[PDB]
Amino acid sequence: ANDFVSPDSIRAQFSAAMSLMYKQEVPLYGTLLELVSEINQQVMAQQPEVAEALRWTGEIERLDQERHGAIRVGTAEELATIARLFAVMGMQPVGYYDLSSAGVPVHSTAFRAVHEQSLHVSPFRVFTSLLRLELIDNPQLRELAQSILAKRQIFTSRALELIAQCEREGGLDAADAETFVQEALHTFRWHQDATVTAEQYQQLHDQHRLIADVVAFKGPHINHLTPRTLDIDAIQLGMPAKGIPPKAVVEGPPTRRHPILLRQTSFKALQETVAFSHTARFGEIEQRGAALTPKGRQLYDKLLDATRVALGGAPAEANAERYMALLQANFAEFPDDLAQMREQGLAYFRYFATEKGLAARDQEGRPTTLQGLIDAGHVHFEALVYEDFLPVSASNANREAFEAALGLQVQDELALYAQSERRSLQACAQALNL
Ligand code: NI
Repeated sequence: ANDFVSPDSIRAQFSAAMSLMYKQEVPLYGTLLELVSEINQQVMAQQPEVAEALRWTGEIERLDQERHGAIRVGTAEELATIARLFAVMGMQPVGYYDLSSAGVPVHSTAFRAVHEQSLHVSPFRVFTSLLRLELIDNPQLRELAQSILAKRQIFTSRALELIAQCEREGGLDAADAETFVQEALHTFRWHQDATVTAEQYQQLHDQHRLIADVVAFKGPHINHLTPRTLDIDAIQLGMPAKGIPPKAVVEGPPTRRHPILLRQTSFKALQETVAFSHTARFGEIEQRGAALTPKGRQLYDKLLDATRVALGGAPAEANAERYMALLQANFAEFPDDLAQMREQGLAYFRYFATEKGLAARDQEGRPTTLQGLIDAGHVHFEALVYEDFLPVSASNANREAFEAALGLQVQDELALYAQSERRSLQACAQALNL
């Protein structure tokens, strides 16, 4: 057909280049990566069921490089153009996260690949927030922010050319893809020289730290780059030793044998200077578990809400031991047995033909049902890994405004997970001659 490289390959290259750039900017991220590699190796050696799970699903091959980035943009035009940038790399907008409820003036989506085979090549995602200026109730401050943002140009001209070329021609060859990665990366580099005076920076920063982080800098620098660990409890035990003491409160469900959604915590990664005069860069670590169905999401939200009620306040470091204890107690009601998670329809799964099943594929007399094939060892299942982010604690005007700015509708992650599960069952049926 042509000599264009796969968008998935460009995404893997971009993720790797972002990681190297960020490590140069933020040395403690490199320290974290060394700790993640050690923890993940220990889990695989000590927990054969985890090793097997990751082999069945192919995640063992993607795990070591698996990351997400987080960025913030300031204008609708920036969001729409960044969607085009990410589309070069096979990344589509999935989900919608509105923090206007929680008092933070942003709403967001995550750009990611959508199909398990693409995700296998690279599961890189970029959580992308758009600052909302209407929620600023000091008119002169809103005007200042709008004027500063209006005239900045966060994309290099060469990046924009290669985005347009990709769209018109249907892809990029290896040399143009390499140029694209380098040009795109410039958008996300740290720049110490602010675009505002110290006075302006002060007024923006007291309105909300996030407003200054967006408006005062030349572009959308990396807010964090998060590697994936197989055991966030283990990494937390190793992180004080390395000078990145994390928040004791871990976001997400408590420890489980069969994790759900994700768990995450944060740490201070670097004190930076801003020139017109200091600002912190924070890091993050995450552990990714099973994607939940609508039913599972409803149960999750209910138990998390009950934990917060029992806490009597806001989860903070001062109450961390008590919070974590209440979280475990309340989440006892979420089944922690994979068979029940499947039978009760709480999580999405992938199904695989086993060696035993394949060897029996020409037999009559085999079990006539999916459960019967599982029971006889012909089909094996594992949870489908969650690719998205924790929901905002909980009509459509905000999502509609976001989608108008984005230039398309966000994809429904639950529909995408259902499709992954279905494709696995179809592939298993073909492999087993059913
Ligand atoms: Ni994050």
